[PDB]
Amino acid sequence: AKFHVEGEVYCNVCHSRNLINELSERMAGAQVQLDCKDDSKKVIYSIGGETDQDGVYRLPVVGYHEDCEIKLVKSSRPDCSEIPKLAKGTIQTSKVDLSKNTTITEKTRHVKPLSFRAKTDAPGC
Ligand SMILES: [Zn+2]
Repeated sequence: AKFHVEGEVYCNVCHSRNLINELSERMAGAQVQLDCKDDSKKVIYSIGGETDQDGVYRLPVVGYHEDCEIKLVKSSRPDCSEIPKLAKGTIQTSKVDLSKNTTITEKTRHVKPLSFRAKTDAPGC
């Protein structure tokens, strides 16, 4: 089986907040990584890629997998490189479904967007 995992990366220009909104800017050149544990409780399948002009990455995956998620690794904007931890204390990752065990036929799986965060608050934040 082949898949592509597709998602977006932005710069959140509101350092005071942790979200993607109308002030958010699509980021080219960001680096992301797919990691799947495949129920072995350690990462055993991993794939990296970069976002394009629209801030979209598209990772080609071979095989079905479980316990998969996408994390930000590197920013291409030194002014926008925080990875905001959630109030829970954990880093946010985008989950993806690459399970054989469903009736989903699409070969592209889309994921929720991620953002790096600026150090300042833009006007209107
Ligand atoms: Zn599992």
